[PDB]
Amino acid sequence: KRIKTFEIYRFNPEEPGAKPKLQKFDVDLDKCGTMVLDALIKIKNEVDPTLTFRRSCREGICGSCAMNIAGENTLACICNIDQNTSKTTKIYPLPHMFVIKDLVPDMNLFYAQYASIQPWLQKKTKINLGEKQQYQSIKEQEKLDGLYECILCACCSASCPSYWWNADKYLGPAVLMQAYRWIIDSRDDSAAERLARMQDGFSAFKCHTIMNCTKTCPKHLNPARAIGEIKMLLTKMKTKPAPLPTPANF
Amino acid sequence: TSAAVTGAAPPQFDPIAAEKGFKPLHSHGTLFKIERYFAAAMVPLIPAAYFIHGREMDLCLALALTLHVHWGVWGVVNDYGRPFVLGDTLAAAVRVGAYIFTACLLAGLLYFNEHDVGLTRAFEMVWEL
Amino acid sequence: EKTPIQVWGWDYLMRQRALKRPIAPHLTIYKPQMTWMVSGLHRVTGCAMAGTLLIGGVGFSVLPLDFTTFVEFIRGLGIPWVILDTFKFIIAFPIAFHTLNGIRFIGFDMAKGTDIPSIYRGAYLVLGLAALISLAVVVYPRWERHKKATLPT
Amino acid sequence: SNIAQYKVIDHAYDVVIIGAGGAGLRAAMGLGEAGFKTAVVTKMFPTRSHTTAAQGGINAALGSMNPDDWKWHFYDTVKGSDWLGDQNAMHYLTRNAVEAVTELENFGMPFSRTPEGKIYQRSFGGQSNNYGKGGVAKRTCCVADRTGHSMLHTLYGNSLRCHCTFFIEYFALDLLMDKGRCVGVIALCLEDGTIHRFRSKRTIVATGGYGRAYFSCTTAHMNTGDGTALATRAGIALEDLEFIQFHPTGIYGVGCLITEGSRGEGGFLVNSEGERFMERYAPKAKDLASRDVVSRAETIEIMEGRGVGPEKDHIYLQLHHLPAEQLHQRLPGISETAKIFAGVDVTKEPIPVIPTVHYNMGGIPTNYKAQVIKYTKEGGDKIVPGLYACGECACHSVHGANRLGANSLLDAVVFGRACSINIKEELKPDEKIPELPEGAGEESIANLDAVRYANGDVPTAELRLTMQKTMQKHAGVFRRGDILAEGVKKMMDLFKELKRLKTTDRSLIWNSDLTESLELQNLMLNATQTIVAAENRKESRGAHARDDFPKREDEYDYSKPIEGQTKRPFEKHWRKHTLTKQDPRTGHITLDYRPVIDKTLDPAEVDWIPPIIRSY
Ligand SMILES: Cc1cc2nc3c(=O)[nH]c(=O)nc-3n(C[C@H](O)[C@H](O)[C@H](O)COP(=O)(O)OP(=O)(O)OC[C@H]3O[C@@H](n4cnc5c(N)ncnc54)[C@H](O)[C@@H]3O)c2cc1C
Ligand code: HEM
Ligand SMILES: O=C(NCc1ccc(Cl)cc1Cl)c1ccccc1C(F)(F)F
Ligand code: SF4
Ligand code: F3S
Ligand code: FES
Repeated sequence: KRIKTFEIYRFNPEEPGAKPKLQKFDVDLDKCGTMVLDALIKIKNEVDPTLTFRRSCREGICGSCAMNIAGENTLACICNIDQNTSKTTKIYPLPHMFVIKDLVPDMNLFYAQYASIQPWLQKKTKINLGEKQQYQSIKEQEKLDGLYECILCACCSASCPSYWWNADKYLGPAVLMQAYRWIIDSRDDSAAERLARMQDGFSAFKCHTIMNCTKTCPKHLNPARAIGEIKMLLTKMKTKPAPLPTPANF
Repeated sequence: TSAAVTGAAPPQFDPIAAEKGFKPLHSHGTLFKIERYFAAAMVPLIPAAYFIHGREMDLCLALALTLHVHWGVWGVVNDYGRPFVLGDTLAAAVRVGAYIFTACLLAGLLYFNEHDVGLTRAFEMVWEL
Repeated sequence: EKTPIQVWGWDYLMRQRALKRPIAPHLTIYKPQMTWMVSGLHRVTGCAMAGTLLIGGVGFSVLPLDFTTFVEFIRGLGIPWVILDTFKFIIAFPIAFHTLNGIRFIGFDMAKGTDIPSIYRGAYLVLGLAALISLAVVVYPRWERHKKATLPT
Repeated sequence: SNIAQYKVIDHAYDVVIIGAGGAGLRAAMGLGEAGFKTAVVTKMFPTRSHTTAAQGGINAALGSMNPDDWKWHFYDTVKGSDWLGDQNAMHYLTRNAVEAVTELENFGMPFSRTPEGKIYQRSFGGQSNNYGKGGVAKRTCCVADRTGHSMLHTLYGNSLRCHCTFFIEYFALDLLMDKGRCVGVIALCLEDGTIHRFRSKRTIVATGGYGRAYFSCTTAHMNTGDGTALATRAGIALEDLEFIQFHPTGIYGVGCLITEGSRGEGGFLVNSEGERFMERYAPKAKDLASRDVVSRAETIEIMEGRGVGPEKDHIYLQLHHLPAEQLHQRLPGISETAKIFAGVDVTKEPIPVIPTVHYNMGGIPTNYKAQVIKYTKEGGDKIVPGLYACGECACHSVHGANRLGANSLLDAVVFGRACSINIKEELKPDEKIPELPEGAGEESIANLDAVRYANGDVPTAELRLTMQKTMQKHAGVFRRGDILAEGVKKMMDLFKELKRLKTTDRSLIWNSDLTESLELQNLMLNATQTIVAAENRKESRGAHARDDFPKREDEYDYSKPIEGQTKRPFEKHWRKHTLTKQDPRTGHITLDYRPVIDKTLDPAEVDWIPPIIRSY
């Protein structure tokens, strides 16, 4: 029988003055699904129901199962199990996050920071909601490709050592890409004010171009490229283009 | 039992309600620009300093390094000199130490260029060993 | 001054402090990669140099000893050329690598070459040239000093 | 409450919404625009909601690709329902589709584009131009392969503007009822273990489906039918629960969805003879036939030995004949989901797929205004004051016996919006927030404590497994009276084994053992009612297919000309919604039946659509 072992970070906040720990669990690979989430679920159901972690989608689209596996921040539901049984796989929560319990981090600063970018379409001329479609060209909307895909899982932010030390002031790669997703949207008028919110020395400029964000992103996105692009804009080295004019027969 | 007490809404960041009074323009963008231009400008200066030597390269190096290092340590201090881990006043002290650090650096290099072999010469003498 | 979110973020931290909650492991657990090790090196080299310039300039002033009589002291320790030329490499590399990697990081700052293939080639490319240059600068002159020890004329 | 101490916390709101998917968030936006102090209770961060897993698109007659008409969409919606759908609601759905999807765009949703600069539409299963006489329709608007992801994120983003106050990772336990009215919700805060009672003038149940009743599904682990369970405990009968959508293409081994949009872009099903077999089971529409007809087609091909792969138990979905530029542009998400889960380069090898449990056209019965209802055969539909429901957890019924593809996101946004429109107009600012009755939510805490400290010998994960396994075997794609009745037997015994429940995690702070048990209780209430309704129904309509009753039993024989026949009485025929009253304590289920609404909202605007033979 093929027995893989996992070293899972544990922490119980209800125990008197408890400390975090590492717990080893053995799993028969032949009575378990191919992905690391499968292992966690099996262990939870067949050994230890106190094992606590987030999951929802089984296909890597929700972002719930973000955690640190084998040293990298990834999604448990699409990371395959390393079948070399002589190795143990270490599973920690998202790095440098405050931990509620086990592999479940507190996520509300991440989310708060996501709100602060005003992630919604803005227009300087009030529009009748139901009435008509806004014009956007295939080229213009393709600038969103590589930006809207983001499932908002936090992997990249929790891989960023700048965001480790200064989460309170540096918005981090996840939010910064999303900010830029509303800046290069050609249907959006507030490009100017969006950049205005992250003018200061920490909001965006505390990105020290480390590149962990782009390496680790499990959706194969590139936030470093988007942060770089925001810097170019903040330094007036580039501008946002004007919307391609809306044709007469539209 | 349900003999409860009335509760408040959770911490939640209202992005609109935080938009009333937030005008201030403090654009760090222009500074971030010159920092990198200055770095790029130093690119040729380093091999220049390999070939040409003397008391004025010693002086150009002294200046540009001092300035570029001032901007550097400032950021390194701003990364690690965190009030969450140091409290507010020790953080301020470290920020101040970035300026003390720049000022001793220059004074130390000026001294060295003026009462000693100087930067380039001093490199020659270790590369003769 | 702070942006509103940065004020909210402080209060958030103070809340988390108050809830006696642990911080998830970071340096101790994160897989070393060419991305964050090289950044770490760029900083280490950058800082190490300044520190040497400070302990140098301020050092030789405050002390009675000067740099000429220092070089004499270590010269008179009669230590082998292989070891001396290593120390010279160790001195050239910080400067070489940092200067090279410096220009790579400005590229990143302009959204240039930020894909993982490029990130990884850049990292290797810069570690390479820096070692080549450091070695060039130590060895070539030492090779001239052998072309003088044993030579016609 | 007997054993432990629970910290109860009271809150007062104009409207509480249980849910944060399409329906939930669209409703919050409407209500917050309309001024109301709104509270959104969701057991997971809204972006993690299942809406985000949606792929294929959202229907609206925008006519970006060719001329279109919302009435043509209405036709297909009704025909899709196999005339179990309430036509007043299917009217409202389609009449509003253009507006709703346009709004979504205006909100910033990054729809894929036509060269003209308009919203790209694709073809999809079960839709046609011209009242079923013209060609294949192209109503299905999309952000490529991730329409649900992009819609939910856009909606969520826009909900940070309505000053709506989110309670995230709160597990809704029950509705707060006071003499047949819904004054609130009671829930549990995962973060800290505290119990929360929400007083509210209104209450919108927007909780999504119950796909995890079965053993294999495309749904999330969070699709446990909590809302329907909530309703059952409130003493509200559920509607049409036997109508379970099996989606034709879910990845063979693992259950992950491959969108119907992959067919509608040119892909097709192939059996082990290398034959495009859908040309037999449906000559006109071939691979784009309705969802229930295709899933039955595959299921037969398996049963008659034509199945594919080592065990000959699934079939192939072929896409590799399409250009690699189309696959990357139209289907990037599944192009990748196939690589990760099936190890398949979709541009060369086909995807191993097989019908998989997917949608729930059943749910909480409502009128066309999304107001929950009880039904007496004398007093008719009687609304439940204070209670609305929408999205998948609801049953309007816009889907009847078979949901049309890309009609769900549409359903959720339309009727989610509809709730706010209706509450704006019926709720007025003199009326004040209801005071809770005494000891409110006390039994909800009693159940919590009991399950938290449950001491039995059957542990929560085994029971769910045998529920899932049972439901899979008996209430399947093809069902029979003896199997059904044997299944009903097994399930009613599993409901008893619920008293022998073991849990282990005794904590209150983020206890995923405790909630997954609460979820199991809920899942049992949905599953039991699903199978008893499925057993009694002696006909074959939509996704419900009885081998021992293969014909759709209407008031007439709509295969023969209508005039010169006599109306069968309500009790003999089966064009009628199934209602399932369940006692949550005993588990006993009574049955009743409710007439299908055939009128439209306005005959002047559009005529109703008399039943015909359903042939794709
Ligand atoms: C894989 C897949 C792909 C699909 N693709 C498409 C498509 O392309 N087009 C289309 O039209 N339809 C599609 N559907 C169908 C459609 O996406 C869903 O039916 C629809 O999104 C449901 O929306 P909803 O808001 O009703 O529920 P959901 O979107 O599932 O949201 C449910 C909400 O209820 C909350 N909730 C549940 N229980 C509790 C509780 N106890 N307490 C508090 N909150 C609770 C959850 O936290 C969540 O926020 C797809 C379905 C699946 C499974
Ligand atoms: C000659 C060309 C040089 C270039 C192009 C260059 C470039 C850079 C850049 C781009 C940074 C910012 C990195 C960040 O913020 O993440 C930086 C930081 C720094 N540089 Fe240089 N540099 C050069 C020479 C030097 C020299 C000679 C020293 C000598 C002491 C030095 C010391 C530093 C220090 C201390 C930092 C601190 C910030 C950090 O570690 O990230 N640099 N340099
Ligand atoms: O701290 C950094 N990297 C992580 C790290 C911390 C401590 C050590 Cl000893 C080593 C490394 Cl790599 C870092 C490095 C270069 C630039 C910026 C940072 C920082 F501050 F942003 F995180
Ligand atoms: S970018 Fe990649 S990693 Fe960062 S959040 Fe969006 S998805 Fe998760
Ligand atoms: S990991 Fe961090 S500093 Fe910048 S480019 Fe990547 S975000
Ligand atoms: S559980 Fe959905 S991202 Fe893994």
